[PDB]
Amino acid sequence: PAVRISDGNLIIKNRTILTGVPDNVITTSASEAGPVEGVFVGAVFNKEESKHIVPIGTLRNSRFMSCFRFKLWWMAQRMGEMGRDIPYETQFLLVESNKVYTVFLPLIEGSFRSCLQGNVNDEVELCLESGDVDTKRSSFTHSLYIHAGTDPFQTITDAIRTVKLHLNSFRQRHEKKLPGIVDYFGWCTWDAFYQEVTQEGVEAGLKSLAAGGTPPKFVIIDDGWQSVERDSPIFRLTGIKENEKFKKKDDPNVGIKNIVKIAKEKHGLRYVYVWHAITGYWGGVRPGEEYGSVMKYPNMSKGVVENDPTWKTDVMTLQGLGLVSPKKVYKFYNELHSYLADAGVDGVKVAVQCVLETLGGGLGGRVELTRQFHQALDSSVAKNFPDNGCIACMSHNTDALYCSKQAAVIRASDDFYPRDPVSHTIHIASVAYNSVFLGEFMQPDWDMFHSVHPAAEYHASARAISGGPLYVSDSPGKHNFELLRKLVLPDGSILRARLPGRPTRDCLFADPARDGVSLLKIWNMNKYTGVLGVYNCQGAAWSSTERKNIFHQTKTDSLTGSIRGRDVHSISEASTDPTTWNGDCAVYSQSRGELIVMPYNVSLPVSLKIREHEIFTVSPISHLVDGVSFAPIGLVNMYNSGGAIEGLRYEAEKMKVVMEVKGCGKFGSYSSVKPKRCVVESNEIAFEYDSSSGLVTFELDKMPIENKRFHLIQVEL
Ligand SMILES: OC[C@@H]1O[C@@H](O[C@H]2[C@H](O)[C@@H](O)[C@@H](O)[C@H](O)[C@H]2O)[C@H](O)[C@H](O)[C@@H]1O
Repeated sequence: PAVRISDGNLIIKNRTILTGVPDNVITTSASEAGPVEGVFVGAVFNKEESKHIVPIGTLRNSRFMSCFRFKLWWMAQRMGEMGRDIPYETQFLLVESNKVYTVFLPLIEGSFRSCLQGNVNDEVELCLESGDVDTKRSSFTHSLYIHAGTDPFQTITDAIRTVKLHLNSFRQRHEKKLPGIVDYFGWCTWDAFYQEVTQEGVEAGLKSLAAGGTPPKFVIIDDGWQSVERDSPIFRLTGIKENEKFKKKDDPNVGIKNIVKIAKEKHGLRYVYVWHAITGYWGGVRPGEEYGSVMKYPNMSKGVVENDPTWKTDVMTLQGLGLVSPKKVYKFYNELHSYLADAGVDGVKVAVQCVLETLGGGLGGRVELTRQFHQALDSSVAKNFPDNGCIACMSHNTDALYCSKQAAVIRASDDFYPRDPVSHTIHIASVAYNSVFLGEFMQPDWDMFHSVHPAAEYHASARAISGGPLYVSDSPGKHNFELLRKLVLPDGSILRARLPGRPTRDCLFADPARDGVSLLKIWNMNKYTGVLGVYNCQGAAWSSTERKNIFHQTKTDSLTGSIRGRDVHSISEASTDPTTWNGDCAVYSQSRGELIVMPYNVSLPVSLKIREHEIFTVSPISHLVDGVSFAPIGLVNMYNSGGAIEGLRYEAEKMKVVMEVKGCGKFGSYSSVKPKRCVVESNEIAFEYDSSSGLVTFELDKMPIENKRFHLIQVEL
């Protein structure tokens, strides 16, 4: 049977994960299609209610990782061993068995949303809420799904697919179209000007980054462009057009079209995005007949308030939101977005998403109001921004995730806070662990950062390995181009990795923000290399007592951990012959400038102090003949070097390697022997060769000529 409840125990492949499983908990593996390698779990109750806690069982001595909502809008990670350690508002839970990994996915069923939570007795409890007193229920069959496997990343994906086949309300990440912005460098106005952003400031920032040789090809005009008014009072949307700062200096009938033309035609941007809340603005839309806006006041749910008590006295909660009617929500988004699309705007960054869950009172609840708003947002986006131009922001609730049918980019953490020194380590931990779960739905966006900042290289390097959009919110003139050149090429393009950056197998269950012992290792893939980033992000975490992000004591400053080729979980998929491949890798340290050969399973020591990091490119070695091995590295002066290699063919019969490389700069490869000739576009070129390490090195001079996209490279051993 494989996943079953016998006696009062939940049993996974002959290991007891939970005990004391109460009588009223019903399971089922039946489906549409029809048996399933796991178990939908529900419960039946006496009373009809809008809220229910139900013990699923008792969890002891079984290491887990959780993503839990520390604010209404965002998730972060927590590890532990006992049920009591499971935070309120836990939305994804991963359990290990000392070999076997088990995922618990609390789900949406009908009008109800579920999350998990611990209590003092180590019970894992399932909290089912509708977010509206008028919407009540007593039986549930499908509120939690449990699935087990031996690869923890595959286990997660397989459970998500099964949940998709049941709900049909969302698509997996790999099934959605990414917007073009992910392939380019961008700039976001938010940290530069905040709400004081003007059209002259937008131009200033685009101009200054292009001047330094790293021209952005997209821009996010962030919060500050819209027309808003007060009734410290909350602002509400008064119209869908732009405010006075984005009307031309001259002719007020030309609006945001102006900064769009200037960005595109004058400054050579490809895309322009703008920001709006899902509700219009922070305080919604000013009440009116037009969009049916009526004042609503956020309802507090206990889990949220327990972890984020300041949400109780937040401005949106006390002063309320003008909530567009469901009957009119499509009209609202379509008229807003039609205006923008007609002005040359290519997408929207849509924020404040989770409020919807608090406004379902009298309206069907949190799941239904969320489905309705998202259905209409998705229609409006597909219509008006057909490049799928939507970035999800403040959207870490499951209500939204399990109805994510179209949108393909999601902010994966709380904001970048240039001025809060506690935030930087936490940001990196959060973004990695959250991406384990959010990445199954959308491509994670690791947020803007600043190029001139003490933690600049820490953020930048992590963004390079994220697989996400790469953008800064530098103020005009406050740039570090030596840093930016490691991320962005002269035409604005980046070296994006294929997957969401994620923690390695050996970090999934060791909390690198809290355990004072481990470095965080993050992996990702390119076509022909993996990449691995190592971070000491110790010293700071969300506190369960203070309920906010704080510094905490750690015994050392410096920590030692180890790196292995197989830390890059999917590294086989970079090898040109994964059946013959013996598992050995060329490991290039970006910072130290060192190439080392690492045999399958051999560990390499890495030492890092807090806020330090190191990036390694990891290339499977190909064995052409005895004594002639090779592995491509890529653009060695960029963080994700391996991201440059577009094609790779080994012709062992002619002792030759053929590569298609994009970009320009110093190219690097591993070779156990001195090449005979290195050729770039049918022309021999000079190279250097470190005989001791095998590092081959030459210059790719210009960006590819044309339109012709890749440099063709032949390395002749
Ligand atoms: O207006 C700025 C916009 O709001 C941001 O949300 C912030 C908010 O400003 C905070 O201070 C908290 O309320 C919340 O935790 C936090 O994520 C978006 O992430 C995004 O960068 C966007 O530009």
